[PDB]
Amino acid sequence: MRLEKFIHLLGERGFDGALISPGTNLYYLTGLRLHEVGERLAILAVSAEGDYRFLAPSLYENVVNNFPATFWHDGENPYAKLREILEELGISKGRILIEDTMRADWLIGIMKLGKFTFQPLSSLIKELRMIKDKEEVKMMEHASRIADKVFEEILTWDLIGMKERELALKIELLIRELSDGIAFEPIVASGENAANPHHEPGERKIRKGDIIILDYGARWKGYCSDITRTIGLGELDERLVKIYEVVKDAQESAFKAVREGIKAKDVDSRAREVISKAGYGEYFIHRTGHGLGLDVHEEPYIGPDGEVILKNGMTFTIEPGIYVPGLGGVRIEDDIVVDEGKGRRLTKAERELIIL
Amino acid sequence: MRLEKFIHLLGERGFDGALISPGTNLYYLTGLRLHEVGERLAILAVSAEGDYRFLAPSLYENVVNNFPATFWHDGENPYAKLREILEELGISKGRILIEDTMRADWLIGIMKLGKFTFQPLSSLIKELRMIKDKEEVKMMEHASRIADKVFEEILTWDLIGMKERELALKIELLIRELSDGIAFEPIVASGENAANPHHEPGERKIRKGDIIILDYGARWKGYCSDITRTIGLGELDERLVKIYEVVKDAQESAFKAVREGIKAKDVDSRAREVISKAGYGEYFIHRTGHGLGLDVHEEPYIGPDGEVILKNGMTFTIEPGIYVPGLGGVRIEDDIVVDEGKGRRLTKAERELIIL
Ligand SMILES: [Co+2]
Ligand SMILES: [Co+2]
Ligand SMILES: [Co+2]
Ligand SMILES: [Co+2]
Repeated sequence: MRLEKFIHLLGERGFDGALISPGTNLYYLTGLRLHEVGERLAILAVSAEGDYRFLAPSLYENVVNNFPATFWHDGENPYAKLREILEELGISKGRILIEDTMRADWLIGIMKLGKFTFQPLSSLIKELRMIKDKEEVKMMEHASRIADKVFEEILTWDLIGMKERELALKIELLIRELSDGIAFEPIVASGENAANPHHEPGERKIRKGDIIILDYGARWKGYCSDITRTIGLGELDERLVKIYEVVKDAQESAFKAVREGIKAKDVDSRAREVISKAGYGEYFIHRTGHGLGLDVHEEPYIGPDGEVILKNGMTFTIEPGIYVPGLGGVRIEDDIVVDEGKGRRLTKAERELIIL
Repeated sequence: MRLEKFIHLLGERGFDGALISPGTNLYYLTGLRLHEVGERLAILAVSAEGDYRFLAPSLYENVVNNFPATFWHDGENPYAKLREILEELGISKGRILIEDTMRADWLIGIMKLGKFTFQPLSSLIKELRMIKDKEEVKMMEHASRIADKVFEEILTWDLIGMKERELALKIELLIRELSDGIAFEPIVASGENAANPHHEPGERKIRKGDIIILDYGARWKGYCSDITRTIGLGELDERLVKIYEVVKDAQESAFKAVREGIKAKDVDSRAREVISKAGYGEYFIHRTGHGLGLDVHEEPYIGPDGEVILKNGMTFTIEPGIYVPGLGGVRIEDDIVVDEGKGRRLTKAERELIIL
């Protein structure tokens, strides 16, 4: 049904076709999934008329099921074969949508097969992927359920002495155990390192007294979860305990505001104001949230620049944070789904400050 | 030195400039490494005139040290700022090289900043990276020794009943313990799965009478190792025991032929002929090898179509293999450097058939 909706939407927006290399969008529209495609040209070509063909390396004739295809064997010019395909479908010229993540070398090669006008596929597909259907929500529900479970397990561990990279690897192995895989490289940021929202787990040793930001996500049948919890080891510096309660308040506040009809930026503003009123406005160095589904980061964005009007089915995160250089940081993130016109938490893990 | 040789090459070869997104090429040239850049425009613009600038999101500010950079903040149009940069370096039009792995959406945006003709960066940079300098060989040397340590370690584990996926995981973890990380996902193909060169480790349990292909690699300061060894658990089918002797002699032959001044395909022909004369010509479905360095796969390619004239400093693999359906397969792979006009094994793990 999706591929057909996409096709109708293609015409409604004036595009003649689309070229979609493997990845989340391809999967979304067809269920097709190729293992490590790398350099080998693999492309779903779609016409606004209704026809479509998937060009792929002979090596994938098994995974493609019976999806209309045309294979190319090594020694052949994938680009020439694509050109023929573009002709049969009648799109060897015109405005063509291009998968956002496709390799530049493939696009360069595609540029020689005809005279086209290009635009990123996301500019149009986001309209469909932003509103999750019932099954997609169920899948995200389980991914979030697993993220909750992983958190519970982490708390039974003895963190002291562990190095960030080490804790992150344990989290990662657990996620790979409980799910289809990590949604992204887990992030463990301890002590003063928690002050960097984009910290990359390293050699720092976790010690008593350290605040720790735990950020990770699982994947279930392709759908992602993305959670973040901040815990403390022993007694935390008093300045960080105060900060925590503030972020907690901001996150719950932003969540309650979630309603069908409000702009994404208003949700961000609702968490933003709580943090400003407490005097930490300058330390909240990022958007309040981002959407998720087949990817960790997708529409709609929950920042001061989010223009999307929330609607039932949309899924995104709420994770305001406060980062103080030389001291640390705190972030509390939940995956939220707009349901029955109201915000509903997909992740249930403990929100109160936990001191191991 | 590298960047200046690249700039010199840009001019000699006819190009006006290059735009390089994060990845191995950006690293080779500048030592710059950006963790999970995702969708944030990060580009190194380089003019043939010697001028260069690095546009990166403000979050990588400290990681880029003293490199000439212009940073942008979430909420701005980094494409607008790239335009200004192309303006001052004098490359808002002309023949530009594009990082092969750059996202299509970035390229598409770049396309709106001027009239260009593009060509993949690798077509030119491959001329530099193919010739490894002393330190690069040193790094790969450590990477290869770590691949050998891993082999020795594998021989002490009890493999009976262990699933392929499980052994692959252990190899992965040991490699991550001993080095900077895996070069690619370890491969374990047991029994008849050893017949498929592209086999992906599954749930099949390793049992006696099984031959097992072990294919994995390590990373050391960015440089890769890629080794392959085939072992046997208990007593194997006599056919396989001889198929192994052919591969061994074949592998050693191609290694002996490695000399400065010979065409790549000739090293391949050498291993290839030893196998044909033994009668298994049709069960050797791939190139004898490929070059490696910052990436697992790079120039020169050691196959029937290999046109490169081997010179000192080149690093590639010699890994011929025999794959017979319903029976199994065997591959022995070493990483080789052309040193003093002769071939030299970087990987030295035991090549004789070992039975556990
Ligand atoms: Co997170
Ligand atoms: Co997140
Ligand atoms: Co290999
Ligand atoms: Co290998």
